[PDB]
Amino acid sequence: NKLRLCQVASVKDGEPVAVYQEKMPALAVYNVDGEVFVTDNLCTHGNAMLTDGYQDGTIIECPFHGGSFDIATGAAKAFPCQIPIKTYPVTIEDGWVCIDQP
Ligand code: FES
Repeated sequence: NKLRLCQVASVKDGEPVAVYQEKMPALAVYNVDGEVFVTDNLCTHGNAMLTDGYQDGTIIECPFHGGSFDIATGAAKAFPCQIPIKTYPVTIEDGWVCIDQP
């Protein structure tokens, strides 16, 4: 069923949270205008973590190359990002950010 990632309270808009859950690839947790989204953290273009880049609303920019993704959709937006980031459907369970065990 569900995997707890981090407390909802820990995720501020503009400051994504790296979560390393033992079943999963590195994960990134975001708050966009008060709502939570979860993506893979490893950039699809290289060896950088998206939680070390720059959130601008629904856009997360990679710390390298100027690449970017849409947090909410997974879309690769700014070049050189081309392969969409994996996203996960999010549930809040008792104050925790959760995703399904996949
Ligand atoms: S490693 Fe993220 S855009 Fe190149």
